[PDB]
Amino acid sequence: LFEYPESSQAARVVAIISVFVILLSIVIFCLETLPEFDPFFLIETLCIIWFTFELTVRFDVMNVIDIIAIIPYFITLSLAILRVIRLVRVFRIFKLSRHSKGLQILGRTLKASMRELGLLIFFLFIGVVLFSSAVYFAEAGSENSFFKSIPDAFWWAVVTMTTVGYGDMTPVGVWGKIVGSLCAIAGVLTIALPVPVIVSNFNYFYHRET
Amino acid sequence: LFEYPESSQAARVVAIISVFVILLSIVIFCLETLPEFDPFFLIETLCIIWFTFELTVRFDVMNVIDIIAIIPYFITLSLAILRVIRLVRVFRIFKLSRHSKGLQILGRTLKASMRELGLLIFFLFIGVVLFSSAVYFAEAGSENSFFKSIPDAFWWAVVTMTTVGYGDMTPVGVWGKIVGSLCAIAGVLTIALPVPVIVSNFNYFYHRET
Amino acid sequence: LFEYPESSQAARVVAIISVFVILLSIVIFCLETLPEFDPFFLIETLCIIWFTFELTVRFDVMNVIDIIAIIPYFITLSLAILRVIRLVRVFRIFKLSRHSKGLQILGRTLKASMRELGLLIFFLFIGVVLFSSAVYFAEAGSENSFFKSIPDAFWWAVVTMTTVGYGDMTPVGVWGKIVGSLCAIAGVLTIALPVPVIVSNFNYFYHRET
Amino acid sequence: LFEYPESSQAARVVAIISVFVILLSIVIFCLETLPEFDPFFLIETLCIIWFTFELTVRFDVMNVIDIIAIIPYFITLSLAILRVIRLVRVFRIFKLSRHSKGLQILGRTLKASMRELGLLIFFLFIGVVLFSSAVYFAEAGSENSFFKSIPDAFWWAVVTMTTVGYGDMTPVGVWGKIVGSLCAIAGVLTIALPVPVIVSNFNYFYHRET
Amino acid sequence: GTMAAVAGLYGLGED
Ligand SMILES: [K+]
Ligand SMILES: [K+]
Repeated sequence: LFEYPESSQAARVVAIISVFVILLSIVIFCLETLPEFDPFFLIETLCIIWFTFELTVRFDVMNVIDIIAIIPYFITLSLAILRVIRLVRVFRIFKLSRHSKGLQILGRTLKASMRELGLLIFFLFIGVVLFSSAVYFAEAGSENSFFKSIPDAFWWAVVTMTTVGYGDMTPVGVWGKIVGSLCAIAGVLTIALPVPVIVSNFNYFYHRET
Repeated sequence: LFEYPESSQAARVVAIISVFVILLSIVIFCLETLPEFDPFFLIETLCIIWFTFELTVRFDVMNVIDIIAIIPYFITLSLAILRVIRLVRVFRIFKLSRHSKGLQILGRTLKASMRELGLLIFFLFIGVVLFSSAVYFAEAGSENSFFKSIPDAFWWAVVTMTTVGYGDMTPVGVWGKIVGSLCAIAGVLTIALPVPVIVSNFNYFYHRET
Repeated sequence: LFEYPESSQAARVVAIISVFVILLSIVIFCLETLPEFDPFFLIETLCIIWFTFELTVRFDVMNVIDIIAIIPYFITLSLAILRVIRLVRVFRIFKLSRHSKGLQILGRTLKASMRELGLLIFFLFIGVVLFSSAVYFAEAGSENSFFKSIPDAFWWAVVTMTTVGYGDMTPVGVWGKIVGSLCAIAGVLTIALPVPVIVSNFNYFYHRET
Repeated sequence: LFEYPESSQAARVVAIISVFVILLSIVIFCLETLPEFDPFFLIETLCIIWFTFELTVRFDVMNVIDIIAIIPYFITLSLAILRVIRLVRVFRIFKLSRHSKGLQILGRTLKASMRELGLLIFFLFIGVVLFSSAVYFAEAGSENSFFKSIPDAFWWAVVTMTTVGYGDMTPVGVWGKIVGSLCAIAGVLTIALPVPVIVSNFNYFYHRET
Repeated sequence: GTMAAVAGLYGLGED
């Protein structure tokens, strides 16, 4: 048989069934985590049974995603590894890439621009270390310093360079505010540079799709 | 008559009267909601009379907006349905599109790139689910965890992915701050990719307008 | 005379003196507002004498700025009009445009793209009114509603559309957070449309001057 | 010798050793600042011995960075100068530029675009002064003013112009919120204007290096 | 983006 990869009149209903099952599994995940809540386990078992059935029908990276989606359930049959498997259960969301034409374009854009992504993470790491050390040593003299240590300032440097915002910020001297202004400017610039190459690769793969 | 569709032969008086009545209705809406406050109903009835007269003399999406602008006033003549009709009264603001040549360019841009908006909402959905699950499972081990559940973290993931800012963020461990840094960078990238196609569509329609 | 426009050698030192006097007047302004504080008035009178001497040597918008720079000092020789004149004293900072070759490029960019700036302010007004009405009617049913009225929500809609961040946001229901996410994404899309035309013309003017 | 500046099979060993030593020095910095903490001084002495050996073997700007990386260690062998030297110790992070081909592209982009960087800092200074004085005089009439002085408003104007977010903003009147909305719009426009030439210079150097 | 700040590079929009 092996009609699944092709999209025929009898196959498109199978694709709709797979997309609905994936969305139902994601919903069961986000709902079973809720404080108000066995009945979820039955739906999760049905979803994993459909997943294993599709994988056996197909038995690249999408196959690795199909395997990773099923692995955590079979593992369940210190505490940190249990929380890690409960977290890696989320990877079921990536099976939408099998059906989504646009998500594959994003994956090809990421594979085609790993160097720019590494350059972006490098610039963020350099700016974070620099502005964290600067704001900490600016605050070192004041009594009851806002930043206990340079690593403590990493979160403030990250939220400032990305223009997310640290929220409350008042208990800070003039030098810390000057370093924060420079941090915001430099973070806007460093975020602004690698991005256009990635946007160009995405637009290229997208228009190649059409 | 049929003077309304063309703004010519001294029909500009009718167009300025329509724009003034629309702005007056919007102001009456925003002031009627004020805590300090019958006379507002009189001005609202006058604006509705002008709207229904313009529509009945005029007799596409613009006619649908002209109908929706006047339906809620007549519907008034579960409390949630009352709140919904009071909210849908706002749609009078879209009557300006008939007079604003630039707003129609925005409507043509939104129509030409519906796939772009869908891809953008899809990327935000995937990123919100992923980073919410990550930050929640990172916070699960702490006492008095800041995030009661994955759905509870959806708002934090949205405000971080868009670089709006969650505000206060202290009661969070190192792993949550790491996930938040990754969330800010990934939101930067995910909102940086579909948008330029929409900008190109808007720039093309704007140059076509002149 | 008339060496001021055509800078040469002796006319160059006059330009550096004018720039120093302008910066000194701005510093005297920002220091005169300080809580810790006659001596400031003497430096202000000296800067006003230099400004009036340059203006009388001069005898377009540049002369208008030169007039506005000295008007408040001579007006001083309800309380709200006094606060307004103390505010309009700040316009001395625009005297730098005569010496800053880049600031004139910014002024030509603003004059050459007024239609785009107005279209941007229009889109912001539309989005602010719409999302403010939405978030208010979403919060109306909750006890101790966060938003007393739609106008009260205008500041939240403005900081969300521009992604500045409202700060603490917890006392809000699910519908208000949904409207806030939609407001954030729509704010990305609105501001990011008009802007490229203002860049294109700014870049044109800049490189033409180059 | 001069074995360092080639790509010989022995040379990659020395390159990876220098990169690991630079990263270990940055780590020793960031952990020696920690509240929980001689053993760090031994690793610092080893990193400085390696840096001085690399410098004495090597013997522009790169040599100046290599000098600055080792100067603070030998300086130790008012308190404010001690804080300044402890801060300038961070410059070891810039030794990575010798190995990172992308960091040199960033340095060439900065050297080649000093003029627009100065224009951007100029626009930020102008907008900060203007909006700070505006929000201060708008808030001057309220009892218990949120802004004690125009300089006190500089941090708010900076975080708003860059859309980082001041945090809580409620104790402010209508006029201050209006000035804040204008500040957010103008800051987005003034930040966006000079970036694109910097991005174009960066992509030019990145493709010339390709 | 918001402050992702795309620098265009879509052929300047071809206009
Ligand atoms: K932002
Ligand atoms: K923000």
